[PDB]
Amino acid sequence: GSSGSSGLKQKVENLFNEKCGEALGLKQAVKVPFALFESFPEDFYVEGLPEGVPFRRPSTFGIPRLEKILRNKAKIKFIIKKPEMFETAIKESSGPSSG
Repeated sequence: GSSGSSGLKQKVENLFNEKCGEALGLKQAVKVPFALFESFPEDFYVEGLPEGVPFRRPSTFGIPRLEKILRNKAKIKFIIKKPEMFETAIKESSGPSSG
């Protein structure tokens, strides 16, 4: 046996995705446009995150570090300064609804 976490990763996954959508004021999940945060960090960023726990991908953190996040899944918050730039993402995304 050599792999590591599994569910947590997924769990934290939806977490972010969700928060994202919620950030825009949606009731669904929206692929976290990390890029937007990577290209425009001085506009988009997640807050509430735990100490020594950045808003990086969940497909890297540890088993504990993963929980550390979830633990504060209510404290975590997404700050969107330029939501008009997110529409593209929300538009790009297809999900279970090809429109």
